[PDB]
Amino acid sequence: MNSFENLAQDVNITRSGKTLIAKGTGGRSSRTGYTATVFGANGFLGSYLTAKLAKHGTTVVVPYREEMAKRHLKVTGDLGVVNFLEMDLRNLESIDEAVRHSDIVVNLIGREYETKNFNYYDVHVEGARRIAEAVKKHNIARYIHVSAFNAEIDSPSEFNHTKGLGEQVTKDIVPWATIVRPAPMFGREDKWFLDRMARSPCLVSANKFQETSNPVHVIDVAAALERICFDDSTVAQTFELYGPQKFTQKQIIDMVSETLRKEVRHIELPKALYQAYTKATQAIWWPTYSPDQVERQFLSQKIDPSAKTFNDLDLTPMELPDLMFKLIRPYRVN
Amino acid sequence: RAFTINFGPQHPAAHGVLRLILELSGEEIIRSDPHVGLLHRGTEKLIEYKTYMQALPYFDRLDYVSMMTNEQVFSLAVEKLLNVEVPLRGKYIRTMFGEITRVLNHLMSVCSHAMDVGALTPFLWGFEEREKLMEFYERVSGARLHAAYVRPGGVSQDLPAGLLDDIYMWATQFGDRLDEIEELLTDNRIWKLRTVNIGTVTAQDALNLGLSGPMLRGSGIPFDIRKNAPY
Amino acid sequence: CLYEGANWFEREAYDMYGVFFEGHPDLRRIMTDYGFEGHPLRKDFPLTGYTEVRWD
Amino acid sequence: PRVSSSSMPTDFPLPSQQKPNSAVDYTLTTLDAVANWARQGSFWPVTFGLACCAVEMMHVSAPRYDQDRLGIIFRASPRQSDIMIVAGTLTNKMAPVLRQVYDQMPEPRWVISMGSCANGGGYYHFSYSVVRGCDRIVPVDVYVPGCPPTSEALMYGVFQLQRKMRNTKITRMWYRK
Amino acid sequence: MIINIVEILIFLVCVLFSVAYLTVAERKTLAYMQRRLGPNFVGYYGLLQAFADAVKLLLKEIVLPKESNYIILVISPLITLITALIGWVVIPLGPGITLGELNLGILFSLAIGSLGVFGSLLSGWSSNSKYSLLGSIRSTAQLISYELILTSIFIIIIMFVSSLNITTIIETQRVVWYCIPLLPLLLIFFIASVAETARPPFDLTESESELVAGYFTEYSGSPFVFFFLAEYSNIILISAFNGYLLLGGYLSFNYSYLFNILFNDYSYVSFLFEGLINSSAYAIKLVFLMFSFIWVRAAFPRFTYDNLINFCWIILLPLLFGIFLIIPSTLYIFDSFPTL
Amino acid sequence: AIIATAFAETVKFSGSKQELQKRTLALYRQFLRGAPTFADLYEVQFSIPTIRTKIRQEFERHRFVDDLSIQNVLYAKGHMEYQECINFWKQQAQFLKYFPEEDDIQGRHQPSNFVDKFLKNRA
Amino acid sequence: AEKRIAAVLESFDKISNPAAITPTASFAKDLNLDSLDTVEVVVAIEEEFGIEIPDKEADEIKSVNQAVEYI
Amino acid sequence: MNTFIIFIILIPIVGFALLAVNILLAVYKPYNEKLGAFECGLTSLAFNAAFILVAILFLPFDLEISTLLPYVMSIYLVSNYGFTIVLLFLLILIIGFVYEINTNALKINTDSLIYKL
Amino acid sequence: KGYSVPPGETYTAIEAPKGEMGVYVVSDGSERPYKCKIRAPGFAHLGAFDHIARGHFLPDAVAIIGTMDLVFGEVDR
Ligand SMILES: NC(=O)C1=CN([C@@H]2O[C@H](COP(=O)(O)OP(=O)(O)OC[C@H]3O[C@@H](n4cnc5c(N)ncnc54)[C@H](OP(=O)(O)O)[C@@H]3O)[C@@H](O)[C@H]2O)C=CC1
Ligand code: SF4
Repeated sequence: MNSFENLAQDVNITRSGKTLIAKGTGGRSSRTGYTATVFGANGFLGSYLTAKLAKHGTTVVVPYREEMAKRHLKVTGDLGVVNFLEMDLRNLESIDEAVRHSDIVVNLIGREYETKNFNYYDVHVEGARRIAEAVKKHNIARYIHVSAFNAEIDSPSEFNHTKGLGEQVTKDIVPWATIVRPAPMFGREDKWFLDRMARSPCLVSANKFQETSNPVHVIDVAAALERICFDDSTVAQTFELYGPQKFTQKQIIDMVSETLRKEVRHIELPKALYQAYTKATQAIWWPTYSPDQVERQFLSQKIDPSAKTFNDLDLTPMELPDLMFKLIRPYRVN
Repeated sequence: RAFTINFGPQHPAAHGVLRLILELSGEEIIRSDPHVGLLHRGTEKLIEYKTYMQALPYFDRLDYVSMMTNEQVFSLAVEKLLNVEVPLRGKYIRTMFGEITRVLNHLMSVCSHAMDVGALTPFLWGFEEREKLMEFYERVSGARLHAAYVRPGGVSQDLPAGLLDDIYMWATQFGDRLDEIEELLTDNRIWKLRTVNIGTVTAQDALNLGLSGPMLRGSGIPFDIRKNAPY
Repeated sequence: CLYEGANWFEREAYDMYGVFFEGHPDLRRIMTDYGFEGHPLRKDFPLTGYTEVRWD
Repeated sequence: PRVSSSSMPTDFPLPSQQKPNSAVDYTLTTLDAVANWARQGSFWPVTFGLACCAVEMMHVSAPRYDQDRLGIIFRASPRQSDIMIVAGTLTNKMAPVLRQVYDQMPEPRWVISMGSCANGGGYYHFSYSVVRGCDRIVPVDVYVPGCPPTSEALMYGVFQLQRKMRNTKITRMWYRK
Repeated sequence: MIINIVEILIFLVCVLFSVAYLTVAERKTLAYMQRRLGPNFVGYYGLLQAFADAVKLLLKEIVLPKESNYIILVISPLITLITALIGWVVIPLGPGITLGELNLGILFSLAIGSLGVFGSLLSGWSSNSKYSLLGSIRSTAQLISYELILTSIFIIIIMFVSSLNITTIIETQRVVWYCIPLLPLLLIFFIASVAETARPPFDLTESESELVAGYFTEYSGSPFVFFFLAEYSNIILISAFNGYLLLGGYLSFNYSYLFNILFNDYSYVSFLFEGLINSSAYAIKLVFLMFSFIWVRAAFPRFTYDNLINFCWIILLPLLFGIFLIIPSTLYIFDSFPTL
Repeated sequence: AIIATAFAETVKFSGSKQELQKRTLALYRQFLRGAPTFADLYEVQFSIPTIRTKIRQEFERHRFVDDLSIQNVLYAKGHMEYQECINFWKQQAQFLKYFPEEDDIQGRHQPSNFVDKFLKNRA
Repeated sequence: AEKRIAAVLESFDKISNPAAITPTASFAKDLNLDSLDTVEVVVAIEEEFGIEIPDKEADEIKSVNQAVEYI
Repeated sequence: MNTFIIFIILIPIVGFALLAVNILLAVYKPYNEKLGAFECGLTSLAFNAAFILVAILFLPFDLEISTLLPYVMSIYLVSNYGFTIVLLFLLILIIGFVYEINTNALKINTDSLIYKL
Repeated sequence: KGYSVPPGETYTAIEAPKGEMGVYVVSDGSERPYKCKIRAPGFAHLGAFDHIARGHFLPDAVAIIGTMDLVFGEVDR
């Protein structure tokens, strides 16, 4: 028989006074009784989180923008488990409709470049402010807000600056929100990581590939997020999810080359030249390496001294060297 | 050293569910290992949980181009156990519709065969005749394919009022519709190149292997249940 | 050894019920899934089986 | 750094209620109209026929309905196909193969579930070797009910899929980003 | 320069659109031979069907399988399309009316044709799908074998003309079309042009029933467009070879009397009217040939590999060597060796 | 005729236990030998030593079965499984059924004493 | 060459005396290796050297000395 | 710069342009399951001599056929002399073709049942 | 409830278009069959495939499958 591995017990009481009674063994046809809104669910991390949530039949409300990008999420839940809502950050009523009936709200909305319609501020601070206002107005029981590692207000990088401002506005609006800061996430079809290293024509660094961070598996971040969702003791805490051991970008590229049986091309360029190049390529309509990404290419991971980690969730991150072969298998050629 | 290929499941000749693992020494088949069960549904397990009346539609969906002959085999079994007799008109209707069903099944088999070898046109010509007969199915039973019309004891409903005339009207021209397919196929030397002395089976091995029908009558043995065990 | 045609029927009988046929050259499952546990046509096997599949 | 305030609106219409009021909006509407017109006009399925539903799927192509007159060519390879039609009982033995053929279709791709057996497991819903609906395995866009759906019902389901294509925003969606 | 550009654009547009509409014509003709309608819905009377398929395929993602040489997989269709289209540079629509007026026009046709087996030979190596490999080897064999028959009929015709200029070969046929004295040779050129193009009944190369799809199993998007375009362009081009070798090219009838009635001096009107007559004759011959390709596709089942190889190398090739012996013998008997 | 397939062994019930243990050890050796072939065929994330460990556990599970007929049946089924694996008849999905432990942690709460089982209504 | 045998056999559980591997040491008598353990060490050996060993003589190997006389 | 060379240059440019349009407009989302080779939906070499032999004998026969190009371009100038020479050439090649036919080069249980009473 | 069939058993075969089709139904006196096995002619034919098709070419295997006239609802039930 299956089992509700995410739940501690059978009867649950939300902070809002809702009585939730799980029905069933814990499989597809079962229901945990919880309802969750996952902002940015069709992305890289949102997909895993939604799969884990709907695996046990907690109702998942998925706010989406493009109809065709969200279709794979319906497979993850029984009939009526995964519900889709049309949403836009400039339509307040839409956000209200998305969060209105939930016991859990997590937002993963973040963009690694700027667009003609959303600059870093518009997507990280005002977007988070609107979501957090909807949460506070509807008194949602649990609000989880995901930011990025190295999120600091006065950062050189506009990404980290806007991320720190988003954290501050979230804490100001909803005092009981949980803030998570994951390290660079890898995994299947990741973004600006392993898959880029595996099929790029050439990786061009402005800082000799010297930067250090503790990469963390995306599955592990999603599992930690689920655990944070279902335990009420993580309210108003800050979490720094990061991998076991510290790597240098060059080390990861060397590991990828050894596992790929093929040499990855690295070219080192002056910072000004690569800025100008990235700023130029920002003119095409498909996502491309940001100017602020290369600015961040001079920041190494900084871990908060006083922050809850994977250990407080009774979790053990997997090792990046172990997954390598599993994570990049289709490019070995051999 | 044999070379192993997975013929099917996604292959038009395979009919979608025939994973036919072949081992080739160059061009020639050395051993063949058909794998089935891609369409195992558990019909026989499920029938035990069904009344006889409720279990009848399981047979429409066994050979899903010969529905009424399937209903007829199950009906004959259950009536033989029940020791009851179908009225005369019911018997005649079951014979007529058994042969309409035979015509439909042979249209599907011959035209699908010719499409497999490469002759694409008889497919379409014979599919128009199939459409005409499925009109008769739909008129007597209400469904084009899975009629559930032939039931232990007889047939579910009597014929509609204008059906015999329409069947006769179709019968006046089916002869020509056959002659045209035969014009394309019977004497074509490419057809005979693809079919003569291919898949030869001896009489004795036909009996030994459990083959029946055309697969047995082709080898020279005149055995036909319609003539031998007149039902 | 006597009737060639009995090969497949005996593989089906084994698969459905578990009956072994001594001297069968190649006796293996013919219908059930690969790695299926249980012989479905046994009166003690439940209608719906013990397991189901989905995409994870 | 520098940008410290926002001016994003508060009642921007959702895509489903958005109307094309500007020159660039009309341009993008025209480009989307062309692309969607091509997608409906060249409707290529992968045939993946499993059981009694495949017969009504053939009768769609028979002279009387002539799917080809609408631009439907059944193509054997999944590489050259837009649409997968799941026409038949999906068994547990066949589920990995179906998911594999779905994965090998290039984008954009749609799936139509034809027949009771593929919709919900149908007449074998309580069997020990039957998947209770193909949407356990692949995402599905249109469910065609029937056992078997007549050829006209399958064509109606095709028209529904084309209607969904016709209302799809491609470049207009990018403009909203 | 400007005139050269306008001529090339006119010719290129006509050829590309004729290929595009040949696909629609095939679907419609097969449809009516199968008592059905074929495309009549995308565009008025289904006239935009081919462009609909085109646009769709140009918007389709390109899939490069894991074990594949992606460069070869993308470039092989491209080279086969290029050669298939380059073959058109020598085809005349009137006396001297062509993009390339080469004195070695025939040799150019044969050479660019011989560059046509490389798509089949390369795709199997590029795809790496096993079905593609079997199809590729069998196709390469079949195509070269029937290229022999085509080259041999070319030689037999040049026995009558003693020139490698295509216009001259056409002009010599005002006396009589060469398909009259050499009717059996015309039958063989059709049977071989069908085989060299890989059309049914001889579609063993990419036959869906023996091998799913064919060498193209792995080709999505524009590469599939290229194989498709090259195949139909080659159909039309080999119908063109047939036309000017055997059907008298752009010759229809002696319209000297008619022109002397209509006109009284040379004018752009009369030059245009003559151009239209010649081009109409040549295009109606092309249309009958394309219709015959579609007709044969409708009527016959496929061959097997052994069958077609046996055909080409045991039934056709002996007859062609026999004709090699009997044509110059007849020229010698009647003292009619053609002058240069 | 219909000839046997690759790695097919005719069904024979051993009349003596010792003659059965000979075949049993042969089968175990075949499984150990095939482990790398299984690792290539089914694109497994885990290592060949883990395949061999799993095989040893499977053979261990019936180490104390006494009645001869049951041993005969278990051996026949084990051989059928070996033939299924080595011929790539099985797919990755069914093959990984054998390997439930190498999947990741399913969740935070796998109850062990009566109070945690009771809280989840599984006591 | 026999030292490679000793290296392969040494790296196996259920034995607490690595030095007990004398050139004529029997597995079931000294090492206390099981029947399944014996098959495991035999396959480890034949894999290390890459040679395939038929069924019979593979069964008739019971000791290190037999491994080296057949190696 | 006549029409010939411009057309020859123009064709590959059109091919490359169609390819570039496809690359620019189509999405591109590779993943391991999609990248697998298609063989009827699921993952998974001796040949016959006639395969070798068709290809290999193509080359001599092609050379024979293309050796007649100089003849047909000079038939009148060589008169009844060259005529006879090319007959002899053709017959000599026809002999090799006969050898090929008779050796069957390109081509790829009937015992009684006797009882010892 | 359904009608009750007298207990017994029968094998009844007809000349189905594909050959001999038969059913072996076991009745226990109740309203639900105790056992129903369907003898599908396609099952025996596909069984004989490996004997028939040995020594032929792959296109001949396609033609053979065609002449066996298999549906595969019959083959696996
Ligand atoms: N991946 C990494 O290495 C790290 C990521 N993070 C954070 O993780 C979160 C997600 O990671 P990932 O999933 O990889 O990011 P993705 O880009 O994969 O998904 C991000 C989501 O943001 C949504 N989104 C972005 N901008 C908007 C907007 N203006 N309006 C509505 N929706 C929007 C996207 O929806 P659409 O698809 O509709 O654009 C997408 O679903 C982000 O917050 C990111 O900052 C932090 C540290 C490391
Ligand atoms: S839904 Fe009905 S008609 Fe369709 S395949 Fe299933 S049983 Fe047959």
